[PDB]
Amino acid sequence: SFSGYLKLTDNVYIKNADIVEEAKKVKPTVVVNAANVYLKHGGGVAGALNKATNNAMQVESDDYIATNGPLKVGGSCVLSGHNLAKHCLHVVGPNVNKGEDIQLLKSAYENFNQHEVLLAPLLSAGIFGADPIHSLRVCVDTVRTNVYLAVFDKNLYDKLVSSFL
Ligand SMILES: CC(C)NC(=O)N(C)[C@H]1CCS(=O)(=O)C1
Repeated sequence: SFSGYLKLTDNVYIKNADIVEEAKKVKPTVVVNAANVYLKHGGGVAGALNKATNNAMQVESDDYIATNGPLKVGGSCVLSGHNLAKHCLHVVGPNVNKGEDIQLLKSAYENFNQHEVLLAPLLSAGIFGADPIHSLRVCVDTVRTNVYLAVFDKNLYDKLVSSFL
Protein backbone atom coordinates (compact mmCIF):
# COMPACT_ATOMS: atom_id res chain seq x y z
CA SER A 1 0.00 0.00 0.00
CA PHE A 2 1.13 3.73 0.55
CA SER A 3 4.51 4.11 2.24
CA GLY A 4 6.55 6.93 3.77
CA TYR A 5 3.56 9.16 4.53
CA LEU A 6 3.34 11.43 7.55
CA LYS A 7 -0.08 11.10 9.26
CA LEU A 8 -1.70 14.55 9.74
CA THR A 9 -5.15 13.48 11.00
CA ASP A 10 -7.27 10.30 11.35
CA ASN A 11 -7.73 10.24 7.54
CA VAL A 12 -5.22 12.64 5.94
CA TYR A 13 -1.63 11.61 5.10
CA ILE A 14 1.12 13.60 3.34
CA LYS A 15 4.39 12.82 1.53
CA ASN A 16 7.00 14.80 -0.44
CA ALA A 17 6.63 12.94 -3.72
CA ASP A 18 6.02 13.30 -7.41
CA ILE A 19 2.37 12.19 -7.81
CA VAL A 20 3.21 10.57 -11.22
CA GLU A 21 5.98 8.46 -9.66
CA GLU A 22 3.78 7.73 -6.68
CA ALA A 23 0.87 6.60 -8.92
CA LYS A 24 3.17 4.38 -11.07
CA LYS A 25 4.50 2.76 -7.87
CA VAL A 26 1.27 2.22 -5.88
CA LYS A 27 -1.24 1.88 -8.78
CA PRO A 28 -3.98 3.19 -6.46
CA THR A 29 -7.71 2.69 -7.01
CA VAL A 30 -8.02 6.47 -7.51
CA VAL A 31 -5.54 9.13 -8.48
CA VAL A 32 -6.87 12.73 -8.35
CA ASN A 33 -6.05 15.08 -11.20
CA ALA A 34 -5.89 18.88 -10.69
CA ALA A 35 -8.17 19.38 -13.67
CA ASN A 36 -9.68 22.44 -15.36
CA VAL A 37 -13.31 22.59 -16.65
CA TYR A 38 -12.22 21.74 -20.19
CA LEU A 39 -10.04 18.77 -19.12
CA LYS A 40 -7.16 20.41 -21.05
CA HIS A 41 -4.19 18.78 -19.26
CA GLY A 42 -1.54 21.28 -20.30
CA GLY A 43 0.58 21.99 -17.26
CA GLY A 44 1.07 21.42 -13.53
CA VAL A 45 -0.17 18.11 -12.15
CA ALA A 46 -2.55 17.60 -15.12
CA GLY A 47 0.17 18.00 -17.74
CA ALA A 48 2.43 15.64 -15.81
CA LEU A 49 -0.27 12.94 -15.33
CA ASN A 50 -1.33 13.23 -18.98
CA LYS A 51 2.29 12.99 -20.22
CA ALA A 52 2.73 9.80 -18.12
CA THR A 53 -0.27 8.26 -19.96
CA ASN A 54 1.35 9.04 -23.39
CA ASN A 55 -1.57 11.48 -24.01
CA ALA A 56 -4.22 8.73 -23.57
CA MET A 57 -5.75 10.77 -20.72
CA GLN A 58 -6.16 13.79 -23.06
CA VAL A 59 -7.71 11.67 -25.87
CA GLU A 60 -10.20 10.17 -23.40
CA SER A 61 -10.87 13.61 -21.88
CA ASP A 62 -11.58 15.24 -25.25
CA ASP A 63 -14.17 12.52 -26.01
CA TYR A 64 -15.71 13.13 -22.52
CA ILE A 65 -15.97 16.91 -23.17
CA ALA A 66 -17.37 16.41 -26.68
CA THR A 67 -20.18 14.28 -25.17
CA ASN A 68 -20.81 16.07 -21.86
CA GLY A 69 -19.54 19.63 -22.10
CA PRO A 70 -17.28 21.23 -19.52
CA LEU A 71 -17.21 20.43 -15.83
CA LYS A 72 -18.22 23.02 -13.23
CA VAL A 73 -15.53 24.70 -11.06
CA GLY A 74 -15.80 22.63 -7.84
CA GLY A 75 -16.96 19.58 -9.82
CA SER A 76 -15.45 16.32 -10.96
CA CYS A 77 -15.71 13.34 -13.21
CA VAL A 78 -14.36 9.78 -12.99
CA LEU A 79 -12.36 8.61 -15.98
CA SER A 80 -9.76 5.84 -16.55
CA GLY A 81 -6.59 5.92 -14.53
CA HIS A 82 -4.71 4.46 -17.58
CA ASN A 83 -1.24 3.15 -16.53
CA LEU A 84 -1.34 5.19 -13.28
CA ALA A 85 -4.37 3.99 -11.32
CA LYS A 86 -7.70 2.10 -11.76
CA HIS A 87 -9.51 5.48 -12.07
CA CYS A 88 -8.64 9.11 -12.33
CA LEU A 89 -10.91 11.49 -10.46
CA HIS A 90 -10.57 14.78 -12.36
CA VAL A 91 -11.39 17.48 -9.83
CA VAL A 92 -11.68 21.20 -10.69
CA GLY A 93 -10.50 23.43 -7.90
CA PRO A 94 -10.91 27.24 -8.36
CA ASN A 95 -8.06 28.87 -10.28
CA VAL A 96 -7.26 32.08 -8.39
CA ASN A 97 -5.17 33.19 -11.41
CA LYS A 98 -8.50 33.09 -13.45
CA GLY A 99 -10.31 35.11 -10.69
CA GLU A 100 -12.40 32.06 -9.56
CA ASP A 101 -14.08 31.99 -6.14
CA ILE A 102 -11.70 30.43 -3.52
CA GLN A 103 -14.90 29.45 -1.59
CA LEU A 104 -15.36 26.72 -4.29
CA LEU A 105 -12.29 24.86 -2.92
CA LYS A 106 -14.45 23.15 -0.24
CA SER A 107 -16.91 21.98 -2.95
CA ALA A 108 -13.95 20.64 -4.95
CA TYR A 109 -12.66 18.62 -1.94
CA GLU A 110 -16.18 17.22 -1.29
CA ASN A 111 -15.77 15.13 -4.45
CA PHE A 112 -13.07 13.11 -2.61
CA ASN A 113 -15.73 11.84 -0.16
CA GLN A 114 -17.21 9.61 -2.87
CA HIS A 115 -14.02 7.42 -2.80
CA GLU A 116 -12.77 5.38 0.16
CA VAL A 117 -9.11 6.02 -0.58
CA LEU A 118 -7.35 8.44 -2.94
CA LEU A 119 -3.85 9.54 -3.99
CA ALA A 120 -4.15 13.32 -4.55
CA PRO A 121 -2.43 16.64 -4.98
CA LEU A 122 -3.44 19.76 -2.98
CA LEU A 123 -6.33 21.29 -4.93
CA SER A 124 -5.91 24.81 -6.33
CA ALA A 125 -2.20 24.79 -5.33
CA GLY A 126 0.68 25.32 -7.81
CA ILE A 127 -0.31 26.96 -11.07
CA PHE A 128 -3.92 27.32 -9.78
CA GLY A 129 -2.69 30.16 -7.56
CA ALA A 130 -4.20 29.41 -4.15
CA ASP A 131 -2.25 29.26 -0.88
CA PRO A 132 -1.28 25.58 -0.37
CA ILE A 133 -1.48 26.01 3.45
CA HIS A 134 -5.14 27.06 3.01
CA SER A 135 -5.72 24.13 0.59
CA LEU A 136 -4.39 21.62 3.16
CA ARG A 137 -6.64 23.17 5.86
CA VAL A 138 -9.72 22.86 3.61
CA CYS A 139 -8.68 19.29 2.75
CA VAL A 140 -8.44 18.13 6.40
CA ASP A 141 -11.72 19.96 7.29
CA THR A 142 -13.68 18.60 4.29
CA VAL A 143 -12.40 15.16 3.29
CA ARG A 144 -13.55 12.29 5.56
CA THR A 145 -12.25 9.43 3.39
CA ASN A 146 -8.56 8.33 3.34
CA VAL A 147 -6.47 10.81 1.36
CA TYR A 148 -2.78 10.45 0.61
CA LEU A 149 -1.43 13.81 -0.45
CA ALA A 150 1.64 13.99 -2.68
CA VAL A 151 3.45 17.37 -2.48
CA PHE A 152 6.07 17.71 -5.22
CA ASP A 153 8.04 20.65 -3.77
CA LYS A 154 10.24 19.62 -0.69
CA ASN A 155 10.35 23.19 0.63
CA LEU A 156 6.56 23.53 0.40
CA TYR A 157 6.14 20.04 1.99
CA ASP A 158 8.31 21.14 4.96
CA LYS A 159 6.38 24.41 5.30
CA LEU A 160 3.02 22.55 5.18
CA VAL A 161 4.06 20.01 7.85
CA SER A 162 5.78 22.58 10.14
CA SER A 163 2.81 24.97 10.02
CA PHE A 164 0.05 22.30 10.32
CA LEU A 165 -2.29 23.02 13.19
C1 LIG B 1 -18.24 4.21 0.84
C2 LIG B 1 -17.57 5.53 0.50
C3 LIG B 1 -17.94 5.99 -0.89
N1 LIG B 1 -17.94 6.55 1.48
C4 LIG B 1 -17.26 6.70 2.65
O1 LIG B 1 -16.29 6.01 2.92
N2 LIG B 1 -17.74 7.65 3.51
C5 LIG B 1 -17.71 9.07 3.17
C6 LIG B 1 -17.65 7.40 4.97
C7 LIG B 1 -16.37 7.94 5.64
C8 LIG B 1 -16.79 8.54 6.98
S1 LIG B 1 -18.30 9.20 6.68
O2 LIG B 1 -18.19 10.36 5.84
O3 LIG B 1 -19.03 9.33 7.91
C9 LIG B 1 -18.91 7.81 5.74
